[PDB]
Amino acid sequence: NITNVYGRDIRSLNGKWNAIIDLYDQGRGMKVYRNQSPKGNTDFYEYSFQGGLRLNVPGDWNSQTPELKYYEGTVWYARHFDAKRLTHKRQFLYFGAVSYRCRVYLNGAEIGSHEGGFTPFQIEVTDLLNEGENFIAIEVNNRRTKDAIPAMSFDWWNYGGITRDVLLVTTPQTYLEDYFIQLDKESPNRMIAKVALSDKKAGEKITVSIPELKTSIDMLTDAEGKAETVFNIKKLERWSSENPKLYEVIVSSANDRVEEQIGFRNITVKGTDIYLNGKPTFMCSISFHEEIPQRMGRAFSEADAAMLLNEAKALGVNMIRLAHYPQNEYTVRLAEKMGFILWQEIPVWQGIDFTNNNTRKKAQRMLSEMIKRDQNRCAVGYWGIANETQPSKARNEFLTSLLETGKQLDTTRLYVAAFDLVRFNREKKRFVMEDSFTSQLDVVAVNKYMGWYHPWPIEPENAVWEVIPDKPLIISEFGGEALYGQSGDENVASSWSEEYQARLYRDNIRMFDNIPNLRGVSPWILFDFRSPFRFHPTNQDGWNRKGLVSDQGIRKKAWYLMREYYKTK
Amino acid sequence: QNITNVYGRDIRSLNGKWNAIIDLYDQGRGMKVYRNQSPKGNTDFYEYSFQGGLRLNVPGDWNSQTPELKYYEGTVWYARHFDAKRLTHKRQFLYFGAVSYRCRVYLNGAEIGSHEGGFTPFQIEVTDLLNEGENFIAIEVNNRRTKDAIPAMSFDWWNYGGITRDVLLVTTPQTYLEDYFIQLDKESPNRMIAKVALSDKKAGEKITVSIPELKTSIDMLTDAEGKAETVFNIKKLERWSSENPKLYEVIVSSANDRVEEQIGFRNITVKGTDIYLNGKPTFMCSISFHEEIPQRMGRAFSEADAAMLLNEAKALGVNMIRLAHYPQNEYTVRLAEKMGFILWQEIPVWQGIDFTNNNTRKKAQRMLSEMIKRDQNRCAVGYWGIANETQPSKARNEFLTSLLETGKQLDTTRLYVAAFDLVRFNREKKRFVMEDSFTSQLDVVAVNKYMGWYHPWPIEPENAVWEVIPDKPLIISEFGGEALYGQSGDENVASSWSEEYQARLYRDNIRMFDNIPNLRGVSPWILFDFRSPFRFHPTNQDGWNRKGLVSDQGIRKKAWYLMREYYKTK
Amino acid sequence: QNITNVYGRDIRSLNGKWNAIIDLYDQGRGMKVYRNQSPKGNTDFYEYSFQGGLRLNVPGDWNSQTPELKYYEGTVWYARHFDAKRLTHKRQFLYFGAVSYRCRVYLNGAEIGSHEGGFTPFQIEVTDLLNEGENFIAIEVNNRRTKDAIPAMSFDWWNYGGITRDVLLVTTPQTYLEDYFIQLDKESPNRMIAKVALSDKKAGEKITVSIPELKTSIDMLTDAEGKAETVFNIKKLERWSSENPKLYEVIVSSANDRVEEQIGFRNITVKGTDIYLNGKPTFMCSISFHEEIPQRMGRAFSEADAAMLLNEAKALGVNMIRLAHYPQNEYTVRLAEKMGFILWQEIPVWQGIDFTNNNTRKKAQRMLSEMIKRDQNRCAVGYWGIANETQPSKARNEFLTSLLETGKQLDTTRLYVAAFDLVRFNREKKRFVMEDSFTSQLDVVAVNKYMGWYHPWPIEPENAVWEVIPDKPLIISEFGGEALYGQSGDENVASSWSEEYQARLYRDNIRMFDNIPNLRGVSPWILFDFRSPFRFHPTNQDGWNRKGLVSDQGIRKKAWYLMREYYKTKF
Repeated sequence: NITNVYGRDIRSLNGKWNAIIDLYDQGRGMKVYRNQSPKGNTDFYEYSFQGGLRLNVPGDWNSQTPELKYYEGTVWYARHFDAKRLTHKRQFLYFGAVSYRCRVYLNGAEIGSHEGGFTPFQIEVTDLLNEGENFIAIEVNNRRTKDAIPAMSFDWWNYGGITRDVLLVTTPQTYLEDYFIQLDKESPNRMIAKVALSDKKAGEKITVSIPELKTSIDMLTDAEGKAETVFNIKKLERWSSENPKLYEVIVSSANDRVEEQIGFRNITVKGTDIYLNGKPTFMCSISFHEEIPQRMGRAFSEADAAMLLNEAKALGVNMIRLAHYPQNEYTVRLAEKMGFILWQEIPVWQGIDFTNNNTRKKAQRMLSEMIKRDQNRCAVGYWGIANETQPSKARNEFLTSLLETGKQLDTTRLYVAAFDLVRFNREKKRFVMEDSFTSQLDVVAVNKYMGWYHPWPIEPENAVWEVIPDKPLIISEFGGEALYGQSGDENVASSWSEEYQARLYRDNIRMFDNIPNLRGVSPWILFDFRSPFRFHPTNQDGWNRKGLVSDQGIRKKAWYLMREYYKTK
Repeated sequence: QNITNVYGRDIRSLNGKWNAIIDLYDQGRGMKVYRNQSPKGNTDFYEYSFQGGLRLNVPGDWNSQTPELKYYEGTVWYARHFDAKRLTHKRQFLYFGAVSYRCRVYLNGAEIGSHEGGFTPFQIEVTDLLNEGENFIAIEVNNRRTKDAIPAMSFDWWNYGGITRDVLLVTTPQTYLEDYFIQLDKESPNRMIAKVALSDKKAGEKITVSIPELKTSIDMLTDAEGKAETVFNIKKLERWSSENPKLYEVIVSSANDRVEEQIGFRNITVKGTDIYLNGKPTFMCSISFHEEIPQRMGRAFSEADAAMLLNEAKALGVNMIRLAHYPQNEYTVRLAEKMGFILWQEIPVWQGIDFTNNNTRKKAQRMLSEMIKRDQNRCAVGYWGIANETQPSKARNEFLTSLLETGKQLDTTRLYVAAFDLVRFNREKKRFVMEDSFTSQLDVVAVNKYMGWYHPWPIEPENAVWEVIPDKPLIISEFGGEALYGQSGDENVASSWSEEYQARLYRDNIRMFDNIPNLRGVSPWILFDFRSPFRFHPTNQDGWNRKGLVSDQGIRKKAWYLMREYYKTK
Repeated sequence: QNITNVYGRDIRSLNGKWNAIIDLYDQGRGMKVYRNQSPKGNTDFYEYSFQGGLRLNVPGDWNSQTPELKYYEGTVWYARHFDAKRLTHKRQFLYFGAVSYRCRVYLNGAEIGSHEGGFTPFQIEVTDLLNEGENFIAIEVNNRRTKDAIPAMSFDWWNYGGITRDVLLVTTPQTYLEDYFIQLDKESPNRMIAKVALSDKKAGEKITVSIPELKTSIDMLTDAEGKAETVFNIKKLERWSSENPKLYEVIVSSANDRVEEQIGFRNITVKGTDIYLNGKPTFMCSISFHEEIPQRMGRAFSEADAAMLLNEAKALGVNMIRLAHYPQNEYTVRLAEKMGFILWQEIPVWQGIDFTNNNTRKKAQRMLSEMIKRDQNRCAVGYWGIANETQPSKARNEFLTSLLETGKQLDTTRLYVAAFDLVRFNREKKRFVMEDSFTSQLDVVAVNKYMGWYHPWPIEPENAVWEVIPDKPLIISEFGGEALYGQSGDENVASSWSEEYQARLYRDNIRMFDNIPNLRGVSPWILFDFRSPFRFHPTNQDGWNRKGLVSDQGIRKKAWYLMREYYKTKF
């Protein structure tokens, strides 16, 4: 899979695609991908890709027409386009994300497939493009199954469709495939530069430039085409939230050449303190889903990133948890430019089947797609392997096999997981937790909703945690629900009132001091978002109302409290 | 198990606007939303409510009520309050004409019943479970397609979910008339079977059947199983016929119970390759329609719906109605009886079904039994259908054979049929023939062929001769082709979706029908355009199988008049 | 003006899916979308097309076809292609059964006609205007409410716009029978009338009316105006009635033209406080319904629609149907005639419109003639109604009387009626009463009164005694109250919207009908729930006037049965 796809020679295939809603999964059996028209006087075809529904690409389909809102199943996307077959350079179809599973058909024939709706994938078509007009037809499916990631239930909407850019990539016949150019784990001056080619020949040479620095390394490929060196770097200005430093890095070779803006930093841990570069940093975070609430559909563009991140800005955060799945690159790249530390996880959690090994491979596969795509993102200071799980036999293996997979790819960043297992034993009047697996981590994250799902069992001021005192602690989810505009009694949870929410936030803030290892907090969540089991007809109406901003973009009373808390660090 | 003639009992309707929650990821059951919990403390809260939100009409599909529900598959929760009086003396039941496709019924916070299969009724006794005054009922209605269901993952009609027919409160005395079967013995123009059964199993209770119009009253007594049975003879009896549809006031009575019903009487028989209605050989001028009202894109459920569907069939001139691929509601059926239509009712078994699944054989057997038992006193029915087209196989033929065994143990007065798409043209005999030995155990053999449409004409229509099961009566139960109403196109081009092509196609099949010696009925597929999720052509189909002789808007196509004229010569 | 019996001519449907453009700002005419200009080359570009997007079904209202159109008021452009042969011998017309409310028609690039009023037909001859083969027709359809229209700014039903009835191309020979009127004379049970006209204002030409079943045939010839006419005796005549609705085959021949039609024959007469039908004094067990299919939220237009509406009325036990406040479509009327419903049909004038606008009087008159013209031969139409409830004044009395004159010139076989809501309880007399001199001019007086709904009971029902117009026959043309099917409530609480309250209402009103000496007809408002934009109650109404005996979903309410049992006691 080709890294830094946006530095390459790309033609976008976004726009209006013809579509067929295929509820009974009959289109394949009818070979709709051939796009047949009646030839004679006796033949006919009960479908067509002209003059009917057209869906916007990129996007979810659910927000595009009200009939599609709850649609699960197969939708056929199709499109004509123009290619030119090339003597010299090769060509690939590239997909940012297709939710959830798909089959790609170019000119009447299956050419590839993929599963997992948040990670990119590509198919080569150098020897497949007809010259001039081509016909591309994709069957996108989002049916929930017990063996998927995520599985049958999850607290967000099952958006289907081609949810990110469709790109035609052109590369020279022997191109730079992957590279990994980042600053060493614990040391601030030692630089790694792993690079790989497309062809596998020894003796080809690879060179890494940084012209702002006065640095330029050469290396020779091995038989597998890969090159790996480690070297010293000089007047190096490390990326931070304060100044988001990104240099212009250049990789070149025989006949390929990529430019990427890349930054460098050390993030590590000893004891219960998290060190960005030199200084120990407190993580003043926020999460949000990949979703623009005002149009009730997936976020997919540069403009969408501006809106989501420019609100995280005004709230004054230094970190961002990208919810529960890898989000798109416009968001990730724009957060790196602006200064947010990033945490990015795969949608693994208790609802996954830890029995099934095919799902363990899917998990390891998705983790790798995540780590690979964003391996050069100094903003990403965390990799998440799971949200709330419970300690079991298959669980501990499953997750350890995920750190196994991940660590074989990148040990610069940290491996966190979230837990919902803080409990209140009465005898000691404090909040404990006992889970053996927590040792294998770097940071530990707790999801707890004090004064929402968990009624305060003692005064906040006095409520103290003894949860895993050895490693640092991030509260990755807390908060509660409120409908913007709804007033009510600040002592009544079910009022769904900005008053009660703001008081839930007051009580929680006063609880944070009562634990010594908190090195960050993150409210769930920045914006109200769509979830299919938020059934309350007048309070929820399909929305998880825990956001600090309502589905209409307007800040709740709790938001201004969190602004003030973050201003003081 | 099931109370016959429900609309002759002490009934109150629970129809109306029920409160509704769409439950896409099926979380409602675990949250126990059927408990109807309201917050009462300062730390309480529930993420559901059955007040202030979506309300769905009952009865009806949900698909046509809101555009978000048009393609909705999954669970929808229906709920409402109702008042009831806990009657010291009597018994009270809940009765569902149909809930599609599967459901769990909860009353006052407690599960009390379930059902699978979306076209047949079922009931739950609630005598001991009702509060006095306000009661609350929640129903988990689900329509997810599964491999083991009937139908299964794919079928040529829309997957309408909901409480599609009446919800009834039935009051009966503590010992009530549970069931009765009163029809002419077959063949026999004036012998009357009368099987009757009480609810308690008690010996020697009196039971009376009267037909005051025929000055007949007949007394009997229960056997240990509370069942009674008598044959008797009857004179000056008019027999129900498609020509004049006579029906009789019939009264069943016990010590405490009594129920009235309009029942007619007839004999339908086969001899060789002919079908005999009340002695006279008769040719079945037939049509089908789905249980659907095309102008609103929803299921049909009322007396008014019945009239609209059935008066369009009367206007065509037909004497028979094939009720699609499933039993339809009691309104449509009893209005057809009143208006003199012969009825064919089948269960949605076809090739798609999983025949290697014993529970699926049992599910088919229970559906065919619910169908037969509900309509056993409807003299208008002369054909129990057991399957649409199915390919031979050991697993299939044991299956279908077990459908015949199940029916005959309930009913022998009506004909049994199944439909077959195994008609083939070999160039050798220059004929149309069919290789299937299951046909031996059918009374009538139905065939679905679409010449000039799915299967284009190899030989000229006037030269198309048929050698299909030539020792039995043969009915073409499906044929036709598609047309968008109003669209003019070239008479010769099938893909034109023109009315003019569909007329010519119907012209040609009229020819073919004269070359078919054992042919004793035809039946266009279909009366109205209907909804189907794999008819994708954006501009000619848009979700419609345009094979109707009438448009989705209810305008008659060119081909409709040809069939009216074919049907006047009969 | 309008060719009689369009459905018995040489006709050709133009129904089916047309392409549409929603013209919110009425910028369509300014850019001449009716020319269907496609771009020529690099310079040309056009901001409109008539293929590729939205298609509206014809016939129908646009409101029920897409939710974006439910409330839409403005111009919608309908257009389509169609083929045609130019026949020099024969002539050809476009016939619109109804376009609501107003429209301009645009053949092949230029306007060719217009019409105003959305419940009655019109037509345009096109003979010398058709191309050969491809013809293009665009229709600018508009439903903006106005102060000077009939109806005007407010009315108690949905403002359905669009091409709501059939659209036909009709062929007739160059000279044809443009019109005929053939009905028994008023009062007399065996003498028939037989008027005919022709396109050519030509003397001498001969017409031959004849009805095979009664072995009776008559010849006649035209005056200089083309209009023949005679009266004649006819024998063994079976007359049309509710119990036995005899229609007859009627053939009429000219030189080059011949038309058949089912027509029956009956006598409708008022003598005293009594309505007489074929001499028989008869009580009108009536009901009304709008031209609407509730489950679909749309106008009716087809035979299927008609059968659903009329089989629900037959089930209830009625001999009469009041077709609500406007003339309805020819399918409904004609099938009602075949089933045996006496029909009352009226125009939508009532207190709302501007009686001081002589121009609006002209519209009212042109609309009453169109209604009377189209359905001249419908022996089941027993009543023309000129107005729903209106209140006395100089301009009103003038406005109404002129309509009575307009009509009585065109027809005197049927009763004329109007509705009134002026019945007050006089506390002194303890009686229900009305004074209104204009009533004397009517054959029958209709009253709208909602005792126990709009007007709470001032006296116990069995003591409600009417002395309303003691000398004319009285018909209570509207009464009733609202209920939401399924909703339980206190039978004493009218805001409960409960079937229980609406049944009590109906029992109480039934009881009052025993106390009205000149009562010769009752007629519930209404059969089905129907749409109206000021029935606002969010959970009781939701845009439904809930006064139907049958819900918007087609299920009978508890009141439906009391009226059934009431009608069985009137036979």
